[PDB]
Amino acid sequence: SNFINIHVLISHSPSCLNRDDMNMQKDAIFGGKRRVRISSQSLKRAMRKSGYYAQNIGESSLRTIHLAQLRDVLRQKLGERFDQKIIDKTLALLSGSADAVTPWVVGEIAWFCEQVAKAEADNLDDKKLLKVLKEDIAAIRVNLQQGVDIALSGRMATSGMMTELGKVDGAMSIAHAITTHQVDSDIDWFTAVDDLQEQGSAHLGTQEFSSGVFYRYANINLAQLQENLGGASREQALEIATHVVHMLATEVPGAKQRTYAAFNPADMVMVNFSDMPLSMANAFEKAVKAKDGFLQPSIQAFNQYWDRVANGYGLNGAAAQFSLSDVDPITAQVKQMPTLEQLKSWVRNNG
Amino acid sequence: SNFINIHVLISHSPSCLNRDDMNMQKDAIFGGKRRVRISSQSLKRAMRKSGYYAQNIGESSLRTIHLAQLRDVLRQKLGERFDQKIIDKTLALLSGKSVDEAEKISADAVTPWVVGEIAWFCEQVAKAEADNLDDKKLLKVLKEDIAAIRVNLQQGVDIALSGRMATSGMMTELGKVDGAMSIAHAITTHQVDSDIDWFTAVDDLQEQGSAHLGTQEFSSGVFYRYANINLAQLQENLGGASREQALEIATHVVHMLATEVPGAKQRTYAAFNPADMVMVNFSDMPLSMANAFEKAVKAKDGFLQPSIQAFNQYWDRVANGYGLNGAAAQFSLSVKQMPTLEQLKSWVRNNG
Amino acid sequence: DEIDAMALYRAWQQLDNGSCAQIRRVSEPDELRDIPAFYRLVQPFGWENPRHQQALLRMVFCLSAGKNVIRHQDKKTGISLGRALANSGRINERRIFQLIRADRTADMVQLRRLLTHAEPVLDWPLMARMLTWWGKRERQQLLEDFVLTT
Amino acid sequence: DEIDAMALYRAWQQLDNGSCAQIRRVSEPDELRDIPAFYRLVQPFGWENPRHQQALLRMVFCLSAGKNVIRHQDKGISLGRALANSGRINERRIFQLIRADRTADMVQLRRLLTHAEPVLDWPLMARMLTWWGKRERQQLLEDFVLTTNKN
Amino acid sequence: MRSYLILRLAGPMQAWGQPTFEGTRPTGRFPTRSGLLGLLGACLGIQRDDTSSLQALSESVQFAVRCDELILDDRRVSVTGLRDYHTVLGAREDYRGLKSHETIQTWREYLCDASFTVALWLTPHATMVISELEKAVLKPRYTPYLGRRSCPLTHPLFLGTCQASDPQKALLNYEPVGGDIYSEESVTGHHLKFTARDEPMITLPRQFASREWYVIKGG
DNA sequence: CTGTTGGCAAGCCAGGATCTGAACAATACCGTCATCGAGC
DNA sequence: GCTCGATGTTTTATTTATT
Repeated sequence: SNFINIHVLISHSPSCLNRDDMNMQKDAIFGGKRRVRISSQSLKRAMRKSGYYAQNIGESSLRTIHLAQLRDVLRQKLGERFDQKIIDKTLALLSGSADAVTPWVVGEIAWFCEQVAKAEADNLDDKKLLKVLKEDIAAIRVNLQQGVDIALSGRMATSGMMTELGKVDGAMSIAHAITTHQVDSDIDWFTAVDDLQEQGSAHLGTQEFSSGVFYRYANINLAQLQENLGGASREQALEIATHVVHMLATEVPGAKQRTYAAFNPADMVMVNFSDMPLSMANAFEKAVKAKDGFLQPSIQAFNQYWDRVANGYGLNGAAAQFSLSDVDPITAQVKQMPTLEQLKSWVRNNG
Repeated sequence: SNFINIHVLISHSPSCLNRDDMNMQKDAIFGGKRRVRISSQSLKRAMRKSGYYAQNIGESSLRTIHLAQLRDVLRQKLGERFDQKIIDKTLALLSGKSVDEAEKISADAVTPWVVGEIAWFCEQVAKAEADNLDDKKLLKVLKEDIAAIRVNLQQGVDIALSGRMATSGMMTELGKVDGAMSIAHAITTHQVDSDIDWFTAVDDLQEQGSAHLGTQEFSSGVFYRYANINLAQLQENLGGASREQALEIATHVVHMLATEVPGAKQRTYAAFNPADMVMVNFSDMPLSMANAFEKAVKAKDGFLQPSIQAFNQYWDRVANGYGLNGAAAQFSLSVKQMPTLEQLKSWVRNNG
Repeated sequence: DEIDAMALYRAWQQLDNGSCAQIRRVSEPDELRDIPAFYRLVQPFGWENPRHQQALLRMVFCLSAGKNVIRHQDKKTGISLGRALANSGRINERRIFQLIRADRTADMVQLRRLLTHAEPVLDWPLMARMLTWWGKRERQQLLEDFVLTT
Repeated sequence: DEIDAMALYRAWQQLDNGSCAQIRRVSEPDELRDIPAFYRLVQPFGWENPRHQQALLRMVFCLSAGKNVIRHQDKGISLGRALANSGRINERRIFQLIRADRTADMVQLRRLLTHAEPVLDWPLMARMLTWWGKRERQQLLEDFVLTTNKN
Repeated sequence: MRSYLILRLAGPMQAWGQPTFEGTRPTGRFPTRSGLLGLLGACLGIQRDDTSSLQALSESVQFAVRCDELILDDRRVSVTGLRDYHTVLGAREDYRGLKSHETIQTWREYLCDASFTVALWLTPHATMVISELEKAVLKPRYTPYLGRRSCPLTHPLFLGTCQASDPQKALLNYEPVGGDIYSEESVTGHHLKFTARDEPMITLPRQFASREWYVIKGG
């Protein structure tokens, strides 16, 4: 299959992990009922800026892209629109035996080739060209040393990219996190006591906060990941996928965490392969009612939903489920995992 | 490891340690059930104002919005070290507010101040105007080295642990501190239906009946305190302290989190209970155990035993599942077995 | 389908001294399940049907405040409970806050205490509807009526 | 993990006259732990499991009022509705049951059964005897008072 | 009768655009023509610079959208709207270089409890065949989503295939029936029209020309 | 080896009043337009 | 390559109910 589906159930203690311009908890109406929400961008940032990400994705081995090795395939690809003089001049001034090439690299380099061609036509060179294109070159260089970050998460907010081909979507897609149950949020009426004020406090306020059993969903386009890694292998893509699983299972937005401290890990992590990526959010369309907590009924509802619809929805294919609870499991079609690591290794070996 | 995780299970006899706008107990919905709550700000202020904190860590910062009263205080304290003018201008530079002789001068918001930090600052201001250096360039120069100012935060550790922001004045650029620690609201491990006390106030000049009839919410509870110290950040916020100093501070935080209880209604409910269970754990990234109590602890010869048991079970589930192997010591009383809190504290002092 | 609240009111009103005395000394709504006189009171008003059970527990508690504490007075909507509590002029606003913020069973105790203090004149079937539902909306409405009236 | 009530009812109704005669002879439920025929009866119903065994003590003690006393019907009629339907019991006696302490409650229940000879749904009553506690006493009184007052 | 390809666009949140050049990113009630062309274009492996096959898809396919009310436990659930306060840290200050703003703001609208059923057919001079479109929606190359990448699908894109006279009958074959149908092809007893500006000007990247749906109400 | 049956289970009457239900002080700030040319 | 500062423009709609 081409897609990796990652499903996570994770329970948070009383906190406020994502708010709006009125400092109110982000929410969403699902199944006619209010669910507390953690926005996709907040979750994905929580991943992308994390230390784990920086160590395993940021400092990856396929990180650096060498323009040297890319000379030939570039030479043909752009060879139809540009001639080898301009191509090699461009490549050499940028840098100062590869099979395929990442599309955004081809695009940006092609733009640079347009620029140097138009630079030769007008009759110009030297520090003139190298001052007009100083910032641009700096940009493309910094990006050329961040290939895995760009392949997985997409180009940064301020990238320097200049072509339609340089609009790099991430390989991973992260849905908004929503609670599996209805939530009426709590209010914290707080005071700020002045050490110089005898009567009363110096400030008064309220803070909205709530517990919640969240359902995170994310999927990974393997093909696109390989292709954006310069034609890497399925296995390397599966390593990256392993990392994504880990982060989606452990990483939590730092919003309001200094004071509410909801540092909780996932109680359930499932991964399955498919040709069509699907969210199991409809397992909670009818809001989960609490029976000795919201966690167990949530996992149970997830399992029952999968058992009901997985066959018809064409979700046949490799599927593993790491879990901390002892709730009745899924169909036997899903391979049970006792540690997260065994699940990640299950992912490494193509399922 | 960079993170010190402090877990506390503490039982309180009937009391009311934290209430809201309508004098009712603070609570929180967890796992579909109501838990009594002690807010984190209450815990932090209870700690920073404690005798233990005063004896072992130092002076708590001075949090205020009243800049005039502050002006007067600083004048009274930094008077024999600086001339009044310099003190005034320094306050006026840090706050962004004009400090004259007004009866009432108000800052942008309640802000924590460290007297020593202010002293250092007005040293800098003195040496600034003496060298004919205007205020903007002074801001640049001071912006070039923030560690010193953070050693001035060594004189106000609660700001190094809990943080500080300012929206106006040079503080905006220089006093921006991200808290080192991190702490959760204390919630009970079980469902609570709070009791109500129907009381009367008897008048000694009124033979017939009472002079006041009223109600007061209260309850018993087995609270779960959690607090991890970030450590590298504690070193940064203290101006570049050693890991030993940060570890010792963390130790004091363990002792306080284990023993300190807000004074709310304690002169009439007196729930002076120490923690029955305390556990400290070193880890690469923070880990809270609140999901041990997501399913509310059902009573069984008390709420405390099943709470501790549930805590241990979930701890093992998490450690086995995520393969966590950071050093850990538990002190129990009902991973380590700590006959005494002191052994656990020394164990923490010694990097685990 | 809907509980005849006035019939329950008159029923409670012409109840013998004994049965009444037995229902009155209850200290929380659920305890009314221990009193036979209660069942004999609410049986003709649909008690053997659960929804009615909860509603009737609330109603009969509020009535159990006493025979002469809730004065029904016909419509000229009709005097709502909040309005009545304010009209008494005996009840502090803070107590109304503490009432509408309270949780299950506690809310009914506090309400009965308020009723005992105010001795409100109100449209009883109206308050009966309120007690039937008693969601968060109803409690907020209680508070806001009380405020607007003062 | 529940005791098959109907199976126990059938087991009692089919039991030899001698053994059941030996069982009826007991004066209070604990004494049943001294009769062999008792164990011989409640053995295929998990007497080995303690909770089950207290439950079984009560159930058998009620079944030992007679053998034709409790006419098991089938939808269901509760114990309260049944004792009320007999018309032979006055409310004060029901109170004298639900207020009685340990063991004595069972005796009073036995006498009430002998007296009323109720037609009821046995498994329901069995469930009641299993969780014999404040809720079942309460619902007993509820059913009795309601059924009585309807007549 | 012609061959139709029936699709399903369900998920907790969706986003179907309206004209904008601002931080506000608005949503329509039902899927936009350009949004659908983009969904299909994502199922196929079409890059953003491949204007050729982009235009081929645009000139091969026409749509018909039906709005499906969510029924839950016999109770109807109406489509709600959602406003997302979406900030961006370190956002590009200009279209080149590396200078950036500390924080910038956006406001993005989503549809909640929304689900649609799309009927798809071929123009008289189309290039592709519904077979390969079926293969595409069964095994997409790029990740398909409902407007925005943060909007996953909870039901498989493929719902079915059938033959029929008009899109209304084709859609009649698939529950839940009764939703309002907005089609690019007229239908006899119906004359309403829904103007919109979602016909993607392709030769002019990211631009939009005017067009009109044929509105056909449900019973 | 063998363990029983009938007949019977109550009524009267009674549940209170007095009087009381608080006050004060305090609810923040920043940024998320742009222009130009100058000084640095 | 900037930070500086003065500057193009313009706002107001109320005021007692009852699922």
